[PDB]
Amino acid sequence: EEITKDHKVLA
Amino acid sequence: EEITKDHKVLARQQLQVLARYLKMDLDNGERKFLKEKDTVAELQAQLDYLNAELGEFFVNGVATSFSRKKARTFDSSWNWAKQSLLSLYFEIIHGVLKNVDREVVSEA
Amino acid sequence: RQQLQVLARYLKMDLDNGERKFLKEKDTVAELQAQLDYLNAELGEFFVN
Amino acid sequence: RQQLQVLARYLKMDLDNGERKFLKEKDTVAELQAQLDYLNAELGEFFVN
Amino acid sequence: YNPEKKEMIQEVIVEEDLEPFEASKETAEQFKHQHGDKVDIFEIPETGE
Repeated sequence: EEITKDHKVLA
Repeated sequence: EEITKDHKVLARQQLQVLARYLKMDLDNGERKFLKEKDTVAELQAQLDYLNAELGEFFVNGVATSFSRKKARTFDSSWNWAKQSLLSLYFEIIHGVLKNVDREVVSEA
Repeated sequence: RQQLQVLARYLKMDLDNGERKFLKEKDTVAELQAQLDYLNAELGEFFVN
Repeated sequence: RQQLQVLARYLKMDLDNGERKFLKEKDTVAELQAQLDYLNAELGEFFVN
Repeated sequence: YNPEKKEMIQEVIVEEDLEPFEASKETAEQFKHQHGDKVDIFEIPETGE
């Protein structure tokens, strides 16, 4: 879930 | 596709927020389109009624055909007289008219 | 405006689609109204009514 | 503000959660203080101290 | 009363948190009493609403 983790971190 | 759906929903919400701030009506074109589609439907209902009333043949046949620019004038009878004389002359000499028939008399 | 355009482009949202459909439909309205105006000029208001 | 609320919604972050917990704890403080005030009205300041 | 336009109300489930709106203390408390944990009520220290 690295991509969704990056999504959440940017948000 | 849960993650992509969530990201799409976030982008959608951000777009709605920006449109609200900009006072931009995203649905305005659609509303105008549905109003115009209703207008198309009512005008088409009127045309369909007139076609059911007068018929396809009548409605098609009342189509305008006259225009002033399309009128053709023929007045060069001087030239046509000379041409007809030459035509009759050559027909007589070439023998297309061996005798004085009524066509020769009419051309004369 | 630029941020909204970027988001719309990402979302594959055509902001001008409704307006385009509206102008097409307005042209259709004009053409149907032209036919009705011709039939009214031809048969007359009294006959059509 | 609207952009922040959109991001909080996406992140599933409850901005009001700390406030809700604080009001619940404040009600708990009020009820415990009511209990202590009753015991002080009952036994007196001298006895309780 | 217009029988062509007869008022009804449709029950729906709120799909997204609505923007907060101001209300009195009593009115907000009634809303909280109704909705339980499905509403948040917060005092405004500026005006007490």
